[PDB]
Amino acid sequence: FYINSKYKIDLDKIMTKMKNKSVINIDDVDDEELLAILYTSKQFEKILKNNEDSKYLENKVFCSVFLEPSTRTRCSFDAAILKLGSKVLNITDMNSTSFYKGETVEDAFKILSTYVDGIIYRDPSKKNVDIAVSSSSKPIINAGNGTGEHPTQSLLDFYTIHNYFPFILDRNINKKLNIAFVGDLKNGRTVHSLSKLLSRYNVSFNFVSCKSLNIPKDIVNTITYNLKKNNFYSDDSIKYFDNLEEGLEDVHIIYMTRIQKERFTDVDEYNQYKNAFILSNKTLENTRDDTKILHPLPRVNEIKVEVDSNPKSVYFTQAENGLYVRMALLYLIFSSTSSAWSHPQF
Amino acid sequence: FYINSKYKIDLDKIMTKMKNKSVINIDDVDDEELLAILYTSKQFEKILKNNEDSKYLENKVFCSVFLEPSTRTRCSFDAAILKLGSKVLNITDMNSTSFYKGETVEDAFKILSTYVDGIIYRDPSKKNVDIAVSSSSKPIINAGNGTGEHPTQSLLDFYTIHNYFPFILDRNINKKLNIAFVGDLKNGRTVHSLSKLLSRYNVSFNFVSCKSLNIPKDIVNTITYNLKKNNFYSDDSIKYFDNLEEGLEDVHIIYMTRIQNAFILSNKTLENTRDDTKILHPLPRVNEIKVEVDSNPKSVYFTQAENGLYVRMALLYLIFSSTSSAWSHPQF
Amino acid sequence: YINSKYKIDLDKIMTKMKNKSVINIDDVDDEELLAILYTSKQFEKILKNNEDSKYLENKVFCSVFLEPSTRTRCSFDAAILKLGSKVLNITDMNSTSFYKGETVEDAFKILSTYVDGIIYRDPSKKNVDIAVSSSSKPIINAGNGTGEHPTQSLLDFYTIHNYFPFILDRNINKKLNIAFVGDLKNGRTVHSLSKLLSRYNVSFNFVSCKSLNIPKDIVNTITYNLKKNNFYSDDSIKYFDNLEEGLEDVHIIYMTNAFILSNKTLENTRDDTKILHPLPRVNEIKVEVDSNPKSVYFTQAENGLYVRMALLYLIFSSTSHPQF
Ligand SMILES: NOCc1ccccc1
Ligand SMILES: NOCc1ccccc1
Ligand code: NA
Repeated sequence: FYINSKYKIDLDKIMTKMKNKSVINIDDVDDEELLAILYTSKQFEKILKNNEDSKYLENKVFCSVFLEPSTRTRCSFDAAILKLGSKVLNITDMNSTSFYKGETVEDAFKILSTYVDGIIYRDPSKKNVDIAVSSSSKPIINAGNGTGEHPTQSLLDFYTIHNYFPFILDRNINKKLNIAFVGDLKNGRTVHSLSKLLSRYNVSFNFVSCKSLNIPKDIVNTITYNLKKNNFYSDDSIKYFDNLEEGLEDVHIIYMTRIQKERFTDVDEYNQYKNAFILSNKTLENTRDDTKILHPLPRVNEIKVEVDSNPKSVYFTQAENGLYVRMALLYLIFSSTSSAWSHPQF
Repeated sequence: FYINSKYKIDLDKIMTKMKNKSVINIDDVDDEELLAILYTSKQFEKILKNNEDSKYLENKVFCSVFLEPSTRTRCSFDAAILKLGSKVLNITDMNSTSFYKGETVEDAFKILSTYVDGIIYRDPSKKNVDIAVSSSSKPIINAGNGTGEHPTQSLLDFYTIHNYFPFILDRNINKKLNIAFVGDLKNGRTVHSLSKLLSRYNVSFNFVSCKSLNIPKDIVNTITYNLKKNNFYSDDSIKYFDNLEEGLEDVHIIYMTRIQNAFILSNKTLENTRDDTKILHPLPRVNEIKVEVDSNPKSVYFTQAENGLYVRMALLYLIFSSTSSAWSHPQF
Repeated sequence: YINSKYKIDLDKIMTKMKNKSVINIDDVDDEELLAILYTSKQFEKILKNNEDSKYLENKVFCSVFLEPSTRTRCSFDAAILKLGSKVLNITDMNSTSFYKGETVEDAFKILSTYVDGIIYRDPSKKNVDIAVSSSSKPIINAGNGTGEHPTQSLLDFYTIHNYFPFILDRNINKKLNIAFVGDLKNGRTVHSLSKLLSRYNVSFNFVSCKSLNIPKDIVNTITYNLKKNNFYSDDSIKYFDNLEEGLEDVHIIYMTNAFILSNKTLENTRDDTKILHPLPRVNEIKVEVDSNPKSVYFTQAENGLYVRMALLYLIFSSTSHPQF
């Protein structure tokens, strides 16, 4: 098993290590584990695109508990479980208070973990996902919470980037990836998580935003500390812009965020913050030829429909890659054992 | 090898043609495809009634999107997928506005169609099912929308009729089927769709309604056009009544509708019907059919609803199968 | 097929339970109870040893839950899926929004044509029985307003039998004493389990504040069942208003302020006593008790998986049985 032909993956070793691991935070995934996730994700991508048998994890029964609507993420996880050949029981159309009708989170997860092999949990509360992990006799995969931990989104973001720029994994002082993060960097927690993961590599960051909505100082400190630890930190590691023409120059990746109207004082202030960072074929003319455009979605008015036709757009491939990354992570964690012959390989 | 009474079906040829077909409208189903659906539905009926293995389509993962409550239709489709041996993820509980949350229907179906083999979609909006079809990389089956397109309801209605009156398939000038449609023919879109399908055959229509709720003119025009194509149109092809006594006389089929006093069916109103007449109702019923009729052997509305399982299994099998053998098809 | 000493003709008992609806614990007789306990135990050992649990694939069920009861519904879903079968779910509705004008008889006549069996939870008394009349397929009652909840009684009994397997012997010398604590008027889980336990050599302490005592007709049923097997005495049924007296010399404490259980209130219980609670709990049992080896309420909830798998297996199987 090789990825990029450079890095050998002992999937047998790495699975023994990941068996029954809970994944709450992207920091719960180390270098070896990231390689295993990326290799295994790529096998599921090729197997599914070639219409082959995807049933690499068959006899498992999961519970998916989504205590806020997040239909795209929930469907992606359901699809991953079912495509692997396993089964799932769903709790949706509930919130925290109506699901825990008086009962403690500890009691609920202690009991529910006796019924199933694994739990997928989405809850806007941060307190609750951690209480669930303490109480559960079974592995939990966080599908998103209030603190902005959403490891599967970070992992699929990274998988998408590595497919176009596989050199991010090399940690080569000569092969540096430049990414612009555009829009609401205060509230776009998907930026916070992916920045933490990218800062483990030779990466330079453009933060493109307007005053009130800049990247928070704690994320810059984390980026800085991770770049210093691998000797990739310089005066040029982190640049700040308030406009696209400067921000989008000489970047391999443009990652747009959701700009929600609820985040401004009125609709005036919101329509002037869209319009400024709205992406068009015009704003993309003086980007690199190899630039790829990501967006965690849903896209509303941040990227004009005309860009969908532009070969630099990959936000829909990004969403799709979520299926392959969620299948990979479930396979590595919930497999009973491994043997050589049993792993996915196309 | 594949015969429907005495018409031979090249299920292999017909499936090559239906593979990854979307089915939005009963007009998306042609003669050969209708035969394949009827043959295949009948196999699933016999297989399930004899408790044999029904798993003719394993390895598929579907998404079912119901953006209005239609629990009977949703459960029917779920049951069909699961009985075929495939798996499904469900989006229910919701309406158009709460599901799209101001994301476009095109983006939502572009993404969702990357996750699954096929989508079952019910939405009161007519715009939405068509946008979904243009955006989806995967086949869509319309389970009902606002324009009254509901192809699986037409198909199961037709399957039910063909089981009692298999001569409707012959297009023989001497073997004419007479159907009375009773109740709200203006708003009963199930009548509109089935009329379109029935008018492809040697069929005569009684439209039994009050003035305000008659069959609409464009449906009469479509019936007339379809009857003329096969030279089955006459001055006697389409009669209009406002009362059951006259309406229900010499009709092989009585198809009742929800009338949301005059058009209530009872064992009394059934005395001057043919011996062989069968009674359909798309369901749910309120007062249109008195509970006493359930005991009358002419009632088949519950067998009708049951046949929905076998027709939805057939249609999923014919569209989503990725076999390459005649030997692999259902053949009990 | 033995439970250490009773031989089970699982073949004969399944021929009898095939396509049986289970509404009320009285729908389960002695032989059927043995089959459910034997089969439950096989699924317990199979799952704890991570072996293949797929003893019933090829079935498709419908689960209809017309009140929120996420614990019970998930337990049933888990049981169906672990067995290898499939389920279609109708939830997050109530009786009025699900029927929307349509009769219960029409809805179950139709829905029973789609599936091999139905799991039905409805706070209505009348509806589960109408569903049973109308359905062409077996119904398992997952709980209704009349307080019928057979699977809870069965898993309660399974839990007790695991610690005190002598309840099955009907030996005049091997008597089980159970204290029922809290709201015995409204705690219908007490009503059902009392009816089942009274079929055996069992003595009952009813621990309650006056306003919430065990109802007279349940004491009459207990008395009738004890008399039929010649286990009735002046000591068969005691009443207390306090834990000190109630919890003395009882093998089982079943919970549902004076009646808050703590490590303190458990000091002068027998060494072998086990503590049940159908759950969810609020204050009735302090978190400190969870550490006390007498607590089994979480093992109890767990056993619901194995009992619901057993019951579905014995009813829906078309017979190779689970063993070891
Ligand atoms: N209103 O829903 C009634 C129903 C649901 C499912 C199947 C049959 C009937
Ligand atoms: N309050 O939710 C408690 C619960 C426990 C186990 C399974 C589902 C729900
Ligand atoms: Na499901």
